[PDB]
Amino acid sequence: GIIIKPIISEKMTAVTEKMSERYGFRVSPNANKIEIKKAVEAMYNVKVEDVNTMRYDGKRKNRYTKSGLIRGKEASFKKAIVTLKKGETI
Amino acid sequence: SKLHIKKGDTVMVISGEDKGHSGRVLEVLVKEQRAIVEGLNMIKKHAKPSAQGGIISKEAPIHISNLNVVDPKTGKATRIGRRLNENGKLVRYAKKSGEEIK
Amino acid sequence: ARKHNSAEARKEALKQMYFAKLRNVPTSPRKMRLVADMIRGMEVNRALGVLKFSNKEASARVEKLLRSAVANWEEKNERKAEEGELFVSRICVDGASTLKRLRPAPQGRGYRIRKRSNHVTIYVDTLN
Amino acid sequence: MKRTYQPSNRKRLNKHGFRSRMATANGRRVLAARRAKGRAKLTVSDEF
Amino acid sequence: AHPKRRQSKTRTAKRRTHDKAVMPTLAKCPNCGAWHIYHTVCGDCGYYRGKLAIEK
RNA sequence: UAAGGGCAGACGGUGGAUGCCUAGGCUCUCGGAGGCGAAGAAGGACGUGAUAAGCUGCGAAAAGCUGCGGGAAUCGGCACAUACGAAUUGAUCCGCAGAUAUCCGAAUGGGGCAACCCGUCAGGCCCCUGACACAUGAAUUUUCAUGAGCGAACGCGGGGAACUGAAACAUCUCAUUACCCGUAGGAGAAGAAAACAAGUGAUUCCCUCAGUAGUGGCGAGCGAACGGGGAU
RNA sequence: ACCGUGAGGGAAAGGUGAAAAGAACCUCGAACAGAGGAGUGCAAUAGACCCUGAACCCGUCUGCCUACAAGCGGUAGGAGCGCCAGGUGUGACUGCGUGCCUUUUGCAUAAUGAACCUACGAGUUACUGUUUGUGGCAAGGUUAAUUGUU
RNA sequence: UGUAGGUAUAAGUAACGAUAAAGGGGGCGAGAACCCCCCUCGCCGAAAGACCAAGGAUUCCUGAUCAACGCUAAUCGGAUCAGGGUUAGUCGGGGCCUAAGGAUAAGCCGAAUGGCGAUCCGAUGGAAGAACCGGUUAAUAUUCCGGUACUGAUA
RNA sequence: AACCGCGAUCUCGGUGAAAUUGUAGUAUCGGUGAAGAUGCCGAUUACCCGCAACGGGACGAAAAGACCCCGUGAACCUUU
Ligand SMILES: [K+]
Ligand SMILES: [K+]
Ligand SMILES: [K+]
Ligand SMILES: [K+]
Ligand SMILES: [K+]
Ligand SMILES: [K+]
Ligand SMILES: [K+]
Ligand SMILES: [K+]
Ligand SMILES: [K+]
Ligand SMILES: [K+]
Ligand SMILES: [K+]
Ligand SMILES: [Mg+2]
Ligand SMILES: [Mg+2]
Ligand SMILES: [Mg+2]
Ligand SMILES: [Mg+2]
Ligand SMILES: [Mg+2]
Ligand SMILES: [Mg+2]
Ligand SMILES: [Mg+2]
Ligand SMILES: [Mg+2]
Ligand SMILES: [Mg+2]
Ligand SMILES: [Mg+2]
Ligand SMILES: [Mg+2]
Ligand SMILES: [Mg+2]
Ligand SMILES: [Mg+2]
Ligand SMILES: [Mg+2]
Ligand SMILES: [Mg+2]
Ligand SMILES: [Mg+2]
Ligand SMILES: [Mg+2]
Ligand SMILES: [Mg+2]
Ligand SMILES: [Mg+2]
Ligand SMILES: [Mg+2]
Ligand SMILES: [Mg+2]
Ligand SMILES: [Mg+2]
Ligand SMILES: [Mg+2]
Ligand SMILES: [Mg+2]
Ligand SMILES: [Mg+2]
Ligand SMILES: [Mg+2]
Ligand SMILES: [Mg+2]
Ligand SMILES: [Mg+2]
Ligand SMILES: [Mg+2]
Ligand SMILES: [Mg+2]
Ligand SMILES: [Mg+2]
Ligand SMILES: [Mg+2]
Ligand SMILES: [Mg+2]
Ligand SMILES: [Mg+2]
Ligand SMILES: [Mg+2]
Ligand SMILES: [Mg+2]
Ligand SMILES: [Mg+2]
Ligand SMILES: [Mg+2]
Ligand SMILES: [Mg+2]
Ligand code: NA
Ligand code: NA
Ligand code: NA
Ligand SMILES: [Zn+2]
Repeated sequence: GIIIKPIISEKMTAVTEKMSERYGFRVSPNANKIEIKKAVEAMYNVKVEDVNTMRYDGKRKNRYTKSGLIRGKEASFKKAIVTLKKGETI
Repeated sequence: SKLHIKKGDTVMVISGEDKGHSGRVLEVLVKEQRAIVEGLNMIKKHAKPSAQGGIISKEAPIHISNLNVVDPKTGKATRIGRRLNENGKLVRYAKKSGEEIK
Repeated sequence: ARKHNSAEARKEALKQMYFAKLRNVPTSPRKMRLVADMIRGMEVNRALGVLKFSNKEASARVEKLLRSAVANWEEKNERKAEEGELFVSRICVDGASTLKRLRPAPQGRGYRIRKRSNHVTIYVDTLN
Repeated sequence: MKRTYQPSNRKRLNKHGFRSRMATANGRRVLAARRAKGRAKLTVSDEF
Repeated sequence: AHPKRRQSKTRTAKRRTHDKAVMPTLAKCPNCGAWHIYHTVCGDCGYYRGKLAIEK
């Protein structure tokens, strides 16, 4: 299960209202395009055309305790914009 | 360590502002060794409007060493022990009358 | 019972004092004391005009404090103050906690900067 | 005025990195001493 | 260039004798009935010397 | 006249002293145990929660999975939380035994700027994947066991200062110390007379002998053994 | 944490309350910025930096003094005024008076040293000698290591 | 010229960091010399404009906030909190090759730890197969969309 | 030497350090004195409190004098 969660955002909504065969997933950072493609085919029973990926490092954050301050980090992830064949949706 | 009271028991307050009052155990806080007795130790909590607010009257926990199991013979708030009367299974019995507590 | 009795006596004494307080104002106490010394002893409406048109910055906060003190007088007397009836009978400025910062100086030296705070207390009473 | 520290990541890792410390016996001595003191950072390879 | 001694509280207060905040020059509005700075437009009503100057 | 100032008292401000308190230290006693690691260590990286994880725990089976024994009403770790669930058909919790256990690291398929890059051969899927194997040295006969690395003190061995003292300093002292390096075990080393002595009878340790015999720019200093009493 | 290229160096920081019952609501204000109430509580001058709450340092009020006066700031006299029944605050005016430590033949010294307060800070212990105060035995005195019973 | 913490004095004093410069009208707001829009003025213009790399590491965009930070105030910010944002067969890098140098093989040297020693590693150099015109976001574009192509494997 | 312009300077609003510091109600002259006195003696002068301006004194501040001597102190350099 390399797919973590779908991307619900204004940019994804705009690109899906434009193209309607495009869907954005957030996946594990070490999964390459071929396995992302096979995984979405397994999880949704669709034929996939092309995959675009970009790596995000975690945001640095400031955890606040009673006394002072601690420096922490969010987890890294990989974005996967997925183009289905013309005719199918998710 | 297993406790001398449990939820669903009727206890009597042997010390405090509510000394000499009996009630039913609602919840037990094992970590801090306190229990909520129904109708006893009322507090007025100020709550801001959230999911109208107001002044809610509620029950505050009592330390369990201030509570004793009520004897089911005279209601005298006895001490309890444990024995194997019920087919060898450990059960709680009152020391003032020898009757088991069910 | 001793602390309860002392607290009851203090609470009963508080009912006949008409005052307001401003605490932890981030501003020099020595500069606030100039305005306090200016308005000490004045009739309240004249003092309000003086604070409204003064050329010192601290007068803006002192004006709100004096308005609050007048409101406290009105609440504790259960009426409204007539014109020219109240005056500023007591006012003091105290030093509060200080924030400490560092400012760089030439040749690598560093100097401390003190950002001071103050408290103000205002009493009002009738011109007796 | 040019100051003493002129950063270069390749030079930093070549001079003070984990593999360069592990290469010699005295570098392993340094690593053992830092581990015994209990340092959260062991080499310059730790920082990011 | 350098103080030979620290100043006493008395010496400091004696110097600060002449530090004071200036009282504003306030006139009363005979008609409007409020405070404003003398020789200045009364900002509550906008009048100056009996004539409207700033129209609200 | 007090613009201001001085002294005292009362009441405040600031600041955090003092008093009281605490399982956080310090020093020991008794009994165990004295290692972990190629079946992959110590120490790390990256993940893992209903809600971001800072610690804790765990490892793609990821605040966790299985069995046996104990036990009986709450439980779902902590940094002042709600939700939602589990649980008398016996949860959670405790003892013993198991399963899983990513990447780096002696790191061992080849490299490398630790936590990454690139491969070969046998299979299985299907350009890409998951699961095997693929280092080197020593006994050994290519089958086999063993080793490498880390780590408190104590042991043995190989090298080995100087400041200092001698009121300077070179013999001497500091000292076969500090430090560097190699290598064991639960202890190690030593040990059964080609011995001491002027009769005793292998080693080791304690009390004496004794600051004695000696030694020494006979200076500063250093300093036994025999014998006797014990532990064994 | 911070500092250093690195080896390495290396802090500060505990306490509401029995129980969060951790202050619904009202008033002033743009706002809790803050406060005054109400309420909880034995206690809120226990209100989140919260037990107690000292000094240096900073204010307000009350009493007395002070604008013809000149040196370590006190000390010994001594009117008047002012408070609570012989005590207490202040003090017109008078006499005397060159801080302290250290170092020196000798320091007001223009020799040294300190901004102030609170806290911290410097003849200790072991062994072996020797002298002495007090003791036990006494021509004798005393055990060391160690061993038994508890 | 002792140490830690706190608080004074000098003192509301020095200073607020290039003498390129500002004026007015509207907006929002409790509050405006400084924030937003417009007009006028001034400064740079082989730069004080536009790009690549090193280095930095979310500072980028949006909504809330003005406690602390900003040498003034602030409704503003490279500030606090939350959300969002970086898309490649053709761009750059790496996968390939070697230089200085480094680690080693066979061997050599040496109380120990170790020191030398030709294949491997190692760019700052060599080889790299391969387009584009137009649109498009608050924030990416030779990377997304539409047209025109090219290049390498494989059946 | 005179005049001129801007920046600093001066006044007001906002922010706000430092060196220094035994306590000070800290005058002048002569004398005295560890031998050059705000502080001692005798006289003289002087109503209380600021601001601008200048540098004679406070043997002004800073840095436990580098010159000189001393220590059976140290380092480095030379040599029959
Ligand atoms: K694409
Ligand atoms: K990419
Ligand atoms: K009890
Ligand atoms: K042996
Ligand atoms: K209390
Ligand atoms: K207490
Ligand atoms: K106090
Ligand atoms: K006197
Ligand atoms: K001197
Ligand atoms: K000094
Ligand atoms: K905004
Ligand atoms: Mg941020
Ligand atoms: Mg301020
Ligand atoms: Mg103003
Ligand atoms: Mg600098
Ligand atoms: Mg002045
Ligand atoms: Mg006080
Ligand atoms: Mg598995
Ligand atoms: Mg069971
Ligand atoms: Mg290797
Ligand atoms: Mg010597
Ligand atoms: Mg505000
Ligand atoms: Mg109190
Ligand atoms: Mg307190
Ligand atoms: Mg006269
Ligand atoms: Mg007079
Ligand atoms: Mg002399
Ligand atoms: Mg003298
Ligand atoms: Mg001296
Ligand atoms: Mg001094
Ligand atoms: Mg002196
Ligand atoms: Mg001191
Ligand atoms: Mg000094
Ligand atoms: Mg001055
Ligand atoms: Mg400057
Ligand atoms: Mg200036
Ligand atoms: Mg970069
Ligand atoms: Mg921005
Ligand atoms: Mg500001
Ligand atoms: Mg921002
Ligand atoms: Mg090569
Ligand atoms: Mg290159
Ligand atoms: Mg951009
Ligand atoms: Mg000036
Ligand atoms: Mg000013
Ligand atoms: Mg003289
Ligand atoms: Mg003189
Ligand atoms: Mg003097
Ligand atoms: Mg001088
Ligand atoms: Mg000297
Ligand atoms: Na006065
Ligand atoms: Na490998
Ligand atoms: Na000058
Ligand atoms: Zn009018």
